[PDB]
Amino acid sequence: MRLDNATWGRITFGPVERVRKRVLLNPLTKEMPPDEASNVIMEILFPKEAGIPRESTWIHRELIKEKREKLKGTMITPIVLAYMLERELVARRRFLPVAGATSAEFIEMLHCLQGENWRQIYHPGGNKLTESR
Amino acid sequence: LSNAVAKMLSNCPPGGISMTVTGDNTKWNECLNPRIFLAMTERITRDSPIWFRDFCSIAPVLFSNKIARLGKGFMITSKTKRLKAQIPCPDLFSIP
Amino acid sequence: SMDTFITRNFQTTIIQKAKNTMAEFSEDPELQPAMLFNICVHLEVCYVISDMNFLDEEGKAYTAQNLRPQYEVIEGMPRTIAWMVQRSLAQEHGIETPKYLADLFDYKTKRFIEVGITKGLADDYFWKKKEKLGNSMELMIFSYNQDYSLSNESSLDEEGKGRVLSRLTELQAELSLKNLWQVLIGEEDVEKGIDFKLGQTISRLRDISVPAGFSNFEGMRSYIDNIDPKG
Amino acid sequence: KRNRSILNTDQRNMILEEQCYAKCCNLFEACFNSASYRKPVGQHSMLEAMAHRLRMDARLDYESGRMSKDDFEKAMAHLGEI
Amino acid sequence: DTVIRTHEYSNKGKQYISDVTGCTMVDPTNGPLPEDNEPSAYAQLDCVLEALDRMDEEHPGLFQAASQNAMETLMVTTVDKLTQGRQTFDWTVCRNQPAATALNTTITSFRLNDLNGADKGGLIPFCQDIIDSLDRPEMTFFSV
RNA sequence: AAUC
RNA sequence: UAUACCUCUGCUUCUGC
RNA sequence: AGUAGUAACAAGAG
Repeated sequence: MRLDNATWGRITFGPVERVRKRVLLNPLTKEMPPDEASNVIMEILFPKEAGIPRESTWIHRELIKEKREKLKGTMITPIVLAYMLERELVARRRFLPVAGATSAEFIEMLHCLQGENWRQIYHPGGNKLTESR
Repeated sequence: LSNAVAKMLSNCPPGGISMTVTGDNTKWNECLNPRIFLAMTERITRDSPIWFRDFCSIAPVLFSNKIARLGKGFMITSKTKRLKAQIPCPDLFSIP
Repeated sequence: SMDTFITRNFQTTIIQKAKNTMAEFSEDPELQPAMLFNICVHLEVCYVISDMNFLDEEGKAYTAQNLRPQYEVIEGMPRTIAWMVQRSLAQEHGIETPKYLADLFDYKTKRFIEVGITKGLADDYFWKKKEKLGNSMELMIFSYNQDYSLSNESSLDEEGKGRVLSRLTELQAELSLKNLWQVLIGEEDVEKGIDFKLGQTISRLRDISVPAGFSNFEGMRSYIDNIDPKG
Repeated sequence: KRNRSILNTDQRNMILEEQCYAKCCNLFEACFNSASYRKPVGQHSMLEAMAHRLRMDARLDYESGRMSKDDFEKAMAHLGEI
Repeated sequence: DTVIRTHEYSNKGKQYISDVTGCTMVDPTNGPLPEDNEPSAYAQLDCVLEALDRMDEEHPGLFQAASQNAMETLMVTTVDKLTQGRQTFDWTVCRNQPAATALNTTITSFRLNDLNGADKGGLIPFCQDIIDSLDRPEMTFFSV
């Protein structure tokens, strides 16, 4: 969706400083720590074995209700479903060379945005955040 | 490394010389004794409790008294007879 | 000691389940016999309530034949099993799960039950545990001097209420009979350290694994920890 | 496929030893579906956990209406043997 | 060749016989300093301690903090942590087996010699069983 | 106007 | 011995941090 | 033979 709806600009050849900095690789639905996301996942797929509830049980109640209603009719294995949640909840942060764009929806396209001797203008689709602006 | 280079570069005295030794060690594994590694842990755990000091001290104590097994052995042959046979590690000295 | 008293009075079902509960909390049964006794009583109080009560197919309580008790014992079982059962009930019956671990659950009432053991007053212990639970579990407090403070809609019937109070004081009388009541009343708490010490063989390996000019590991430990090498 | 060289060798005995564990672990996962995702915790016995899990699964399914009197009494008879 | 070379760099140190194993042991630490450019294993303890002392001065409060960090990790670390060690040497059968199996063979063999540290779930008791298993006079194990 |  | 012009096998006695 | 190169393969096993 972020590639199809997107639009491209001008290629431009010329030197580019690219700085090495930790960045989010893929944009998440709602960011959480490893335990919090896991506890949320547990509530979505395996409610009986979840164990002791935490505060996080209450905090994301809307997300759990949404995801349990969304992932209701599917026949696909739980272990797969839990993997796909983990991607759209737990954060993938690693070091990359960047210049101009830090946002995850750009970081995923980084390879086509900038090289050591060139620049490419890119406009991703969907919606963009207000704080990011 | 890139940031640590810039600092240790521009730190040098003006009107002086800064030289980079492109370095590498030899026999790295064969020279470092386990008893040094034992003495290292003790000084690192100085403040930590006596059980943990003893816990950390075991792995270097093992490596200090380790025994190395000698692979498969040695295959001996006769080209005239066209025969082969592995002499195993215990039978290394069961033959002239 | 209390160790001998629990062997004679209590069953092996209660002896093991208590010790297993102390193992999960990382506490030693032998170092704290009085602390085991609390859970030994607390677990036996729960069993006495459940042992007689059963439900029939129509959905009404009776006294015992059918393979479905009116109560469900949560205390005694391991944490991960108990919390599975606690959730399994609340999710099926359609109620919000308690934040703390409950002791019993009544199938006809569809409510959790929390049991407490107290030496002094029952009403004092009742309103103390009301602050934690609020109105999550229906409290059933009992004490050794025949003083009890139950919940507003208490499921504990008058027939069992006697049997509960019978064993309570009958135990307390048997404790003071061999001067065992003095140990429970006195203070008992020991600080749980991390258990790791070396054996005979490994120590001897550590003694030979020493630098040149050292008698043993004691000599190496002192050297590193004391002397200054500078220069 | 698995490397079948093990069939000719004396380590055949591990093949059954594996499939014995695999039978237990696959049954454990049928009782506990979160065993695939989450690492299960417990110093208690592996059978004990499975028994208690299946005990409530029966009792609740009867009371809810998912299990009949015919099937519940069969289930309660089996768990008694174990 | 590695065994020869390793002992070639230490042979001028202290040679002794281990009373535990009955093996030939060599010790170069706190030995005579080299008079050549050949690989010296004769590392002097005091110099290593002084090098560490300087590092403790240049990086203060690090040693005890890192010693805490690792200790607090140890408590949380389970027995299963050993399963991710690729091919490991199984002492029962004297073959390099999968770490998951090599562990399971070692846990089951320990149980026969009255060593159930793994059953507690923590690594610390399993490590306590390993140091105690040296003391057991006859170590029983399975063979099919 | 950065953390994790 | 014989079955065996058969049968099984192709990283599964070595491949780590 | 050859492949290879500090030691192997050029089938092994029941």
